[PDB]
Amino acid sequence: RPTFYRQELNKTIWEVPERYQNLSPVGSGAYGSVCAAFDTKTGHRVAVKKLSRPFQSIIHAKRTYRELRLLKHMKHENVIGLLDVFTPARSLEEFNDVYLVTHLMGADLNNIVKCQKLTDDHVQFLIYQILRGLKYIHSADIIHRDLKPSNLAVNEDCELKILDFATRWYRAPEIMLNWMHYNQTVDIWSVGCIMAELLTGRTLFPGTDHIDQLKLILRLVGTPGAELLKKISSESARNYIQSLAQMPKMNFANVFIGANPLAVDLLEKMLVLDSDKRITAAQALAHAYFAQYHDPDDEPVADPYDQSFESRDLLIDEWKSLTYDEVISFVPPP
Amino acid sequence: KIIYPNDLAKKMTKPVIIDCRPFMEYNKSHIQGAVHINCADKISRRRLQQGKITVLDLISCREGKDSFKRIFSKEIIVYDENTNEPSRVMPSQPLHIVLESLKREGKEPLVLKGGLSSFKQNHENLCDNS
Repeated sequence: RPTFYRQELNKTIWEVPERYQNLSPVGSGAYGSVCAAFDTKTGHRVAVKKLSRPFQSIIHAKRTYRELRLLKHMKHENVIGLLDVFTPARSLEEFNDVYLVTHLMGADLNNIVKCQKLTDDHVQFLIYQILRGLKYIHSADIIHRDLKPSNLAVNEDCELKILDFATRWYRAPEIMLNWMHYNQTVDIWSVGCIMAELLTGRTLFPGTDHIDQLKLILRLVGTPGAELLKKISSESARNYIQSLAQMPKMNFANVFIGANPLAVDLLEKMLVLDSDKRITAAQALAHAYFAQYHDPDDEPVADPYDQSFESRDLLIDEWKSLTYDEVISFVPPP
Repeated sequence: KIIYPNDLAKKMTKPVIIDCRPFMEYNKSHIQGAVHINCADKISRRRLQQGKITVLDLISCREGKDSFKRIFSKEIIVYDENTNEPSRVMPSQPLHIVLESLKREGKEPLVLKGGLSSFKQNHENLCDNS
């Protein structure tokens, strides 16, 4: 065990190991408080998240459990990774505080896009990276479900990481109105929306309340086919579309004027309404748009992820301890 | 090896210029005609230290009929933010990575002394902006 040093930042008290220094309150929210720091034992500016009240409920206890397990699992250059996790508590009884440490990743795709206009190579490199970790994440049989610019962290070297799994603007149609027939391919719709933004600086489907969200979408890809329509769910959902005036699919070449041809072809493959026709991360990696960067040997996959615990229903005591277990069985990276 | 901000100015009006500063800095402003190169990040360095790809190879994708003319059909200038004494440049610095990769392809590059920061003393009219 190291040596912690207490201190008080913005009405919350931070107790952290000697190695983390220069804590600077970057913000907070429901999830918890986060301080920007400097890890003398690594040279990295880092982000320390103080998780408080992680066990003030079953829903919360489990949630805290989930995030931690999930975070301990991902080990990929393009996915948020846990540099450290600790607790000043010494006994499972004095335990009720969790601190997560990760590379302080400056900026986010949102900030970047709103600041400057990127070159095609930038867009290409950024999206290559999203796809690379998306391939990894999907390997472990995990769906992100909330992929959006604000969830994409980018440093000065244009390296990107995907973070913790308006949101409606990037949600895929299937999981849009709430249908129990979604899958990994739901994240590709998002990447398509994102790529479109990178390429034009304009939100593709800025819908007001998701009714029009579907209208806006349909307005581009076109109203369903004959069988395609018979490939869906819901009662309402089904009717609305027929309740709409049949619109024809636009030719992306006219929507994304002056854009790289291989780009619009890729979008053509991601922004497909039939999730079963939608290209995979792996398949997208190989598209001609990523030629210079595609290296199959340099595109790792995860190991299965035990989502088993998910099923079980336990009590705060259980989940809490179960979390202490993870907090202790933690092996730093090297 | 090293060229002067002045020599480049004139050299310009009528050579390939590579900017190896951070992408956001490059997008904020670069010497007109300068082409950007991502090389410092892990993936770039890796695949470079593996021939998977090479700088000169990369920038050979901005044509329409022939992809090399005007490319290796000119001397290559290279610049960063401000490296004054190029002779001494760490192996991590982007400047180092490019130079090694180009030289590894039998190409003699020329580094602009004092990078972009210098070149802007009396050449602001030779730059793009926002």
